[PDB]
Amino acid sequence: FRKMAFPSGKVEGCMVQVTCGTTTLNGLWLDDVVYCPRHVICTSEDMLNPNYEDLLIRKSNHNFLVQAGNVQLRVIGHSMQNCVLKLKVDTANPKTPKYKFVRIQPGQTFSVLACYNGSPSGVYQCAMRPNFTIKGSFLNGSCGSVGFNIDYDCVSFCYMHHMELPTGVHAGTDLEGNFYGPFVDRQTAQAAGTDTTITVNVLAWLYAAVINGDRWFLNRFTTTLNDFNLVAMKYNYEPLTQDHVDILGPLSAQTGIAVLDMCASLKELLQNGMNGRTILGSALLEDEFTPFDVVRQCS
Amino acid sequence: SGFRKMAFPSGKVEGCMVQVTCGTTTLNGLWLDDVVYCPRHVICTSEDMLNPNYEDLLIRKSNHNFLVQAGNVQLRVIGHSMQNCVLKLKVDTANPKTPKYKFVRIQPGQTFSVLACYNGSPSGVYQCAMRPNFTIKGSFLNGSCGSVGFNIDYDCVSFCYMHHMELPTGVHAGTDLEGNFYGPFVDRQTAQAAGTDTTITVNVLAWLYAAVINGDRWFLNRFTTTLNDFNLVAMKYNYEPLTQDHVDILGPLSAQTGIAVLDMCASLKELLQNGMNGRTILGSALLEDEFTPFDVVRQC
Repeated sequence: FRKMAFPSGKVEGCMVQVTCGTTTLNGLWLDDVVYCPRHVICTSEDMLNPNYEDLLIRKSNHNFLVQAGNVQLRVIGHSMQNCVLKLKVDTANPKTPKYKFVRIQPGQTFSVLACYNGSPSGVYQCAMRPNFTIKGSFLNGSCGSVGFNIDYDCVSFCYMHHMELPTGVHAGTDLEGNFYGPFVDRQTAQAAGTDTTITVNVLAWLYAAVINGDRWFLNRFTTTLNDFNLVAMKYNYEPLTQDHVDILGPLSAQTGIAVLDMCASLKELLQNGMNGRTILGSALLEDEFTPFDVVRQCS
Repeated sequence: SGFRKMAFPSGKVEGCMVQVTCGTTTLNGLWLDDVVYCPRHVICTSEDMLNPNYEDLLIRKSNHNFLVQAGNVQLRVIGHSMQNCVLKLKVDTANPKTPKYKFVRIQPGQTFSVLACYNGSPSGVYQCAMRPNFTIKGSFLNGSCGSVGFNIDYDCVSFCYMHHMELPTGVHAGTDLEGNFYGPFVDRQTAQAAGTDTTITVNVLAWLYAAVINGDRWFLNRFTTTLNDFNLVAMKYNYEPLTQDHVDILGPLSAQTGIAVLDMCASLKELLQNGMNGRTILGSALLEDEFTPFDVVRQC
C-alpha cells in the first residue's frame, strides 16, 4: 500500500514558461489561453503593497515571453480573473486534453506536477490540509505548478501554486483565481492556522489495513458519534459528521466492520498509543488517503 | 522544512505501455522501436507455473498466438525470441512515441520510479528503492506484471526494472530489461524466501546531511567513532554495514557541512539508542532510507 500519484502525461504537455521582466514562473497552456499567477507582473520591490489593477494597465502584450519548449508563443491579449493572469496566445495547444476546472474541499487529495521554468521535474500525491495549505516540495521557480485529479478520460485541474509560507507549507488558488484559505498574494507575514488531522481519512486507512490482513487494533467495543468527537476534538482531530459515516459505507461492507465500531479502535489508538506496534508498517496514523483512494487502490 | 519523495514525470513511459495476451493470460508489455518486452510467464497457465518448461512451451507457440494491443490499434507479431526471463515480440510497426532510452542494471539502495499499469493502461506512479534483499515494497495488484521502473536523466529514460512475481510476504520481485532476475528468485510458483530486509545506512546518512543543511541540528553530538565500531553497533539494529566506498560518496556532503562522515555515524548511533523522543527530522518522524546521496548532492 503506497501513496500513488496519477500519471502526469496529459498535464506535462500543457506546461509553459512565462517571463515578464525579470520574473520567470510556470504557466498552464489550455486551448489559446495561458494561466499563471498574477504576481508575475510584480518586481520583488512591488510585492509590498502591489496595485495589480494599476500595474496591469501599464503593461502591454510585448512584455510577456511565453515559451513552450523551443517554440515562442505570441501574446495577443491579457486579462485577470481574481488572482490569475489569462494570456491569450496566437496558437492553440494541440495537446489540450479533455479538462475541467473544479474547486476541492479540505481533506481531498490530488496529484501535483512540480515544474521549474516550464519543465516538469516531479510528481507526488498530497491532500489539502484543513488549514488550507499543502505539505509540498516547492523551491524557487515552481510558482504556477498545478494540482490535478484524473477522471477516466478527463483531467480536473483544482490547484495552482502561488506562495510559500515561512513554515514549509505552500498556498495557492483554484484555476479561477480563488484562494484556498485566508492568504493574499503579497510579501508579508501570513500565518497558517492550527492544522488538524483528517479523521475520516484515518478511518479509511484503517479499513485498508484490515483488507491487507493487519487486524490487531480491532476490539469488541463501540462508541457514539458524540463520544468519539469528544476524544477527537481533544487530540486535534476534525469532528466526524454523518456524511463521513455514509462515505465509509462501501469499506464497511467489504470488511464487515461498522464505522462506530472502528471509531472505538481509533479512540483507543489515540489515548493508549500503539503499544509498540505497526499498522501497515507505520507507527503513525496516515490521513492523506481518502475513502475513494482506498477503493481505487484496493477494490 | 519539507522533503517529499518525488517521482519522475511518467509521460514518456505512458506512450510505451501495451497489452499482451496469450491464450487466457494478459499482462503489460513495453513497446520500444519494433520490439515488445514482457515477462515470459505470459505463455504459462496457472497449472504450468509450478514446474514450467519454458523451452517446451515456447516451441509450440506461433506468431498469431500473441495478441498485442496499444489502445485500440492491434499490433502484428512477426517473430519472437526469449532473452533469459523476458519475451521479445517483434512487431510490424515501430513505436513513434519511442523516447531516447537506455537499459541499466541497478544495485540495492538505488531509487527509481514505477509506473503501475493494468491491461496496458497506466493507473499510478510512485517512487521506491531497491531493498538490500533485492525486493521492492510497492502496491501491485493482480495484472500489474510487466510494469517497469525507470529514472529520467535530461531526456533519456533509463529502464531498470520489470515486475514479474509477488512473494507470499507481500513484496515483489522482477528482472532487468535483459531478463536477469534481481536476487536469487525464479519465475516458478515455488516457496521462495526473501532475505532479511535491512535499513540502507548510506541513505539515512545522506538524509541526515540534508537535515543540517536545511536547519535541523538537534541530533548532533560531540563524539566520533571508527568504521568498525559503528558497524558492530549498526548490525544490532539491522542496519546495512558501511564500506569505504560509502564514506567517499558522502564526501561532498561533509564538505558543504563541517561534520565528518565518522562524526555523523556517531550521531546516528545515538539516535538508534534513544529514538526520536517526539521530535522530527525534516518533517519526518522516522529515519528515511530511500533518498540516495546522488539526489541529495544535487537537490540540496
